[PDB]
Amino acid sequence: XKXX
Amino acid sequence: PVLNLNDPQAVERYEEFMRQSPYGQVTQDLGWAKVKNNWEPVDVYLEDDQGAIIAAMSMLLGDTPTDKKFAYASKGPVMDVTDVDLLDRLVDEAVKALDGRAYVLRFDPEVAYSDEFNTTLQDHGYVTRNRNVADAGMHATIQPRLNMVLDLTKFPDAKTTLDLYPSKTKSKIKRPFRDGVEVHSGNSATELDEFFKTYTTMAERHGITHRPIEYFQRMQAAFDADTMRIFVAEREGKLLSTGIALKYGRKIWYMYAGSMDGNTYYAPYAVQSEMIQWALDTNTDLYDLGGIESESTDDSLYVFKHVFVKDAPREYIGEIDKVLDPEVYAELVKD
Ligand SMILES: [Mg+2]
Ligand SMILES: [Mg+2]
Ligand SMILES: [Mg+2]
Repeated sequence: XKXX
Repeated sequence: PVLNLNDPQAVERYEEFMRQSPYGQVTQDLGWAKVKNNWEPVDVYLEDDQGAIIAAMSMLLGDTPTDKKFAYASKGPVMDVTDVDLLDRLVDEAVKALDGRAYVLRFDPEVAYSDEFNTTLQDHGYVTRNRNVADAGMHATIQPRLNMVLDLTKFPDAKTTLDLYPSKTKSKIKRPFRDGVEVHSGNSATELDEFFKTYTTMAERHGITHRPIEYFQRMQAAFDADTMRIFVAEREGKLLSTGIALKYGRKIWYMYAGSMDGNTYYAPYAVQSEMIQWALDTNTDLYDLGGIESESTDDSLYVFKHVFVKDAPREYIGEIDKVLDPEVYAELVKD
């Protein structure tokens, strides 16, 4: 920063 | 059964099922394993009475501070997860394929949260993580449960992005184009370079980390121009903002974004308008803008995404955990  | 990744025929059959399923997810495509190349892939599937694939789950195994692996099927499995008996059978195949190497098999399908479904899952032995866990931090769900999804099927005759919005919003969307912002799109190395510059600039501005460019290069190598597309907004020679969208299954998903410092002339709105236009041009059912922290104007994510999604955010069931090693699970997972 998450996430794909 | 477990998919033999070295069997071209088997892989093609698995891929055809994934790509043609109304439950298909790009993160469940075998191409995702190529992007997350630092994870180990283990994929399983079930066949119906005629030998055709009826359900599948692409898992990725990652390391932990313990001797066990973390098995994760991002936004999987691909099937109707509310069909819990079928789900149990698919998970059994997955558990056999894991061969005791993981402490848990976690999957976070895009299915609406409901007390009924949450209870059924628990009744079948799964541990669910949704309203009971922290909203953010090391304890929060990996994927946000609240997502801003635009249901394009509500506008069957819509021809352009503008046809989906009230006048107040049509004005906001038209603003960047009126001011000279132009958007081009594709999936070439040039567009990736433009995206990366805005992506890293954005991260530096917020003082946050960012994924390396190789991550996106693997993504470009894994998906063709009809699946992955980078949108770049510029104004009279100046790069303003970009966004990456993936078209898969019943939706186009706004996955990554970047924006330069200073005046961006509302370029982000232009990018969104073109991504939505792509969804319309391809007769796609849904346009997914992703997660928000809360349905509050205090959240910048919500304020921006609420411009394009007036309906309430969708709230997913969250993480469904098939606990395999209870001790390690308790050590690594808490509310
Ligand atoms: Mg370890
Ligand atoms: Mg259309
Ligand atoms: Mg809307």
